[PDB]
Amino acid sequence: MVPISPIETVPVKLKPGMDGPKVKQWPLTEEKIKALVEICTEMEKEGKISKIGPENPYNTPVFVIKKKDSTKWRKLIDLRELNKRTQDFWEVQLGIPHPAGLKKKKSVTVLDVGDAYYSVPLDEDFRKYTAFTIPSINNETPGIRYQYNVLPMGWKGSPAIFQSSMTKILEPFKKQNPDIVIYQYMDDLYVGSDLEIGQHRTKIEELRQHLLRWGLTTPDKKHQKEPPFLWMGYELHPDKWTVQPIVLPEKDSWTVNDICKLVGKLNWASQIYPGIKVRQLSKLLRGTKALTEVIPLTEEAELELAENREILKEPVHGVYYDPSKDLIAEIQKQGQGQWTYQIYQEPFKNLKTGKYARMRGAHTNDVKQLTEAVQKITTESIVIWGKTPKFKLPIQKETWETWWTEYWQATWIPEWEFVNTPPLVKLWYQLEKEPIVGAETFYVDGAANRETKLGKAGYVTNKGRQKVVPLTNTTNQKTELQAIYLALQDSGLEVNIVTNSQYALGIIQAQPDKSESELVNQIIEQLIKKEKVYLAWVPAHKGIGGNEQVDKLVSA
Amino acid sequence: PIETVPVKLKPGMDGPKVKQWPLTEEKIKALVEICTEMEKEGKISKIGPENPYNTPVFAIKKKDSTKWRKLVDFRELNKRTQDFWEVQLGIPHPAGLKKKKSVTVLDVGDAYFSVPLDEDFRKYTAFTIPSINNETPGIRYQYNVLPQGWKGSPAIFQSSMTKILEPFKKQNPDIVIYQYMDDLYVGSDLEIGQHRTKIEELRQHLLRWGLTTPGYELHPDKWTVQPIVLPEKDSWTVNDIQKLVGKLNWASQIYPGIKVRQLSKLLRGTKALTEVIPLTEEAELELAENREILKEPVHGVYYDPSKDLIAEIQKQGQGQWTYQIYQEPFKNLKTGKYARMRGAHTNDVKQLTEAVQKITTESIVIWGKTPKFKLPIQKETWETWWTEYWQATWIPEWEFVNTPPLVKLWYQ
DNA sequence: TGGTCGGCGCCCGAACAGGGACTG
DNA sequence: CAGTCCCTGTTCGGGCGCCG
Ligand SMILES: Nc1ncnc2c1ncn2[C@H]1C[C@H](O)[C@@H](COP(=O)(O)OP(=O)(O)OP(=O)(O)O)O1
Ligand SMILES: OC[C@H]1O[C@@](CO)(O[C@H]2O[C@H](CO)[C@@H](O)[C@H](O)[C@H]2O)[C@@H](O)[C@@H]1O
Ligand SMILES: [Mg+2]
Ligand SMILES: [Mg+2]
Repeated sequence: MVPISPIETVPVKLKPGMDGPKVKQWPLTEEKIKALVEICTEMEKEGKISKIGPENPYNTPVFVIKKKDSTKWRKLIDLRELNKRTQDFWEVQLGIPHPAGLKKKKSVTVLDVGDAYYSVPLDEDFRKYTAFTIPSINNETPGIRYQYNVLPMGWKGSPAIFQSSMTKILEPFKKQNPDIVIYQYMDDLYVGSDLEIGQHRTKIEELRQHLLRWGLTTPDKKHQKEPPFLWMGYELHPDKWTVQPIVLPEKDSWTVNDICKLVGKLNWASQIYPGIKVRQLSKLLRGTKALTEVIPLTEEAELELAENREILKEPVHGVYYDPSKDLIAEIQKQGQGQWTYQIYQEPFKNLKTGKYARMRGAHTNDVKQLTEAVQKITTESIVIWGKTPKFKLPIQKETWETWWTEYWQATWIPEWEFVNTPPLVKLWYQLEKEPIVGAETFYVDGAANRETKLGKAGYVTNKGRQKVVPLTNTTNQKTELQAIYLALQDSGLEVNIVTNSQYALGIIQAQPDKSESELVNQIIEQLIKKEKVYLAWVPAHKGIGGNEQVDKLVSA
Repeated sequence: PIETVPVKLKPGMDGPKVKQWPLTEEKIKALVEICTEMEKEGKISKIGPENPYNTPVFAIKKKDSTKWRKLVDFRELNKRTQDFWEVQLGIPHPAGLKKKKSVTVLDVGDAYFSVPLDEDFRKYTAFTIPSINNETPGIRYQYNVLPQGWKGSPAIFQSSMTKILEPFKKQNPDIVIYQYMDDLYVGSDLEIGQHRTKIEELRQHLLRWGLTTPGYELHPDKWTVQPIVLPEKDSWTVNDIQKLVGKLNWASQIYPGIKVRQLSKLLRGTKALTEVIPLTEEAELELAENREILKEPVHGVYYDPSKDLIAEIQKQGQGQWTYQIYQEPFKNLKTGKYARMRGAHTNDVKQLTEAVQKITTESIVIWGKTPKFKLPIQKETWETWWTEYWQATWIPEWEFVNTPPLVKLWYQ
């Protein structure tokens, strides 16, 4: 037994009928070469790595990057070709812990495992496929060939195997210490108890002994006895938390890659900083070719970016979760399909914030978008806290009742109350349920020629009013909308409209207040100005009434 | 030390890989307790990430139960085992079960835990349990026995089952018994009290085999259909006739004998919608003949065992829902309406959920299949809430539709 | 130098599904 | 009765942010 075995390994087959990686090493600069040789030789003394005779016919590239905020270097074996041929795993990391989830604890310890990937044995049979060739200062000296005896960084099975192995080791300690909270994320462990600080450290060291038994070492250097703790990119204080400071690039001239970094930072910021808006900054990224290309900022993306920076000026913080008190989510409409929300328990003390900006559909209204935001908040809350917050919504109780009872789709919002913070969400117009007595009846139709893209839109009415309009570069659908727009333009404040267009009737019955199509927006504009609109549908080509007559006019 | 029937997936088909969805704290606590006991009893055991298959899990409370029931969404696995439980070990369907005055449903799922499961197959029953706020990574398990909600469980256990049954079948040769997944449907024509009593007898028979039985009572003869109906009006406006012609024209895709000619004649002009239009005798007779045809059945509508059932649901408002079950378009095997279900006038999703359950139950009783639902809801709205209202041990297949109603043909 | 892995989030655009209406 | 074209909506993989 030349190399010792420490903890339960995980069987790892190759994908069937496939063989180990072969690919030649990188032209590594000699400066990088120095760092690897010292560490790799050290591994062999521990037993992390073993030398192999050329009987091992596998070569896979290798490279190194400096550890951020450290002088140390990180040793990464590229395994893109080995991943491709290695069996698939099921990832056990189902998400990221959020500090707003955490309950208040009297004593908190954060400890980091050292060489965590290297402390977990790789599968014995699978070890052969690791093989890589070391480099020398010159090309004369060959360099030794090495096979990992433990998990190597850059494999695709490394995270899941480590997380599953780590959980198995922790589980006996957790069962003996039911009242300790251990947040396990990769090798970072967050330990919290209501034990007094002296007793808590006893458990912390006692836990350290337990991890030592399996070869997991927690250095003092990464030990965090004293607040504020640094954990998952947050700063943790006894009663509050915040994101570690975010630096926003100052560039005077913005490329495409610039805006991406900017945007992605602002999304990270919006989890605590209320009211972050990325709409206009993202408008700059639509339909662009080169990540390197330079792009100028519109006066919209500039104003946006201005108030976004000013929100960051003042420090903000979130609080922790009190299972005894209710969860409350409040939502505000920010305009142009932008919504922000705050989740809290004590008024003005936020657990976290967030935004819902997603534009869903070619035609929509605010009530649908509010419903989408409520669902996004509900699922996010269930992940973090396992329950649905009570909702405070800027929509009248009667507005919501009118929408959901009348809509043809099942729709629902969980327990909620009205908050009178403007801008309120409302339905801009309502279609009549029954035909309007004494209102002019417009029979509308339009047709268009598939080849020429030419068409007509027109109407006929019971009073004898008539119109036909020629149109160029159109479609049958567009002319059916146009006919309705014409009837709305040319009618009084109350009007009955009869169409045979299912397309148009479907758009308009869903009461949209915004549309991608300018023509629909204009139809909306008119619907809002009317006092009463009745839309009715008849089947085309059935010899019905006005519909037959207007059909002849537009067909011509 | 019982023989394990070997099982295989349909050829060319890999195992299920379906992400676990977020669970409420209440559900996770129930699952952790349920799985801890099942691990102790050897029904399930923990597994590593090397297994690449996962199936979603969650917990439900059956109607009035108050006691959590573990539930696995095996739809993906069942689709990849499909040939097995149809082409080989399946169960025949008692055409007479729908005719019985009373039918009770029992959860026999526990029995499946007795039998063990093919060692090669257990890799495919893997399920991950999530943690609140991702405190822990996912705790993965797999099944060592026959899992509840898998479609192989009632087939592998059918040999064991019928033996446990046959004594009670022989004491009551008139009682029809049907098995669909975790459920036993027990249909008698007896009076209420005698029926309930015979159910206790079949309970004890399950008890002396070591099976525990924690029931749903149906009345399939009460079940009726929802005919397409035409309004009765003292006077008809132009709009009313336009609505009627549109409904009749659509209906003619189902009943080819519908005629609109004489009713169309009433709308020859370009007329105001509210103008009252007297009916002619010819239209009155055409309308009369039409109402009669709609009372009749569609010609050549018969169930086909090979073809899938499809269920369509429409939200009619005011707590009313309409549904059609069919296999071919416009050849409807049943059409119905539901009213005043749980959640009426406050929760559409709870009501749609209840509707899906009731419709699936009828399909199980009538045809021994579950339909694929065309659900009038937005995918994200359904997925967010449906598990909250689910009280059944099976889960049908569904898809999401967005079609607004140009004609209220089914309700009126 | 340029280069690895898993997770989650956002916003994008392209590729694909499918339902009506109309063309022969 | 196919086969298109519109039009819509979904999915999926790309980039970035963040965590090991
Ligand atoms: N950039 C990366 N690429 C691949 N794997 C990584 C990367 N960063 C971190 N990991 C993995 C491998 C590590 O073993 C594990 C923990 O990260 P980390 O704590 O920073 O290093 P480490 O635990 O090995 O050394 P140390 O304990 O001294 O900080 O997560
Ligand atoms: O509701 C859509 C959701 O279905 C998933 C998640 O459970 O798939 C399950 O439900 C489908 C529709 O009935 C089945 O076809 C599928 O086999 C089953 O696993 C999702 O991946 C999908 O988004
Ligand atoms: Mg570490
Ligand atoms: Mg037309």
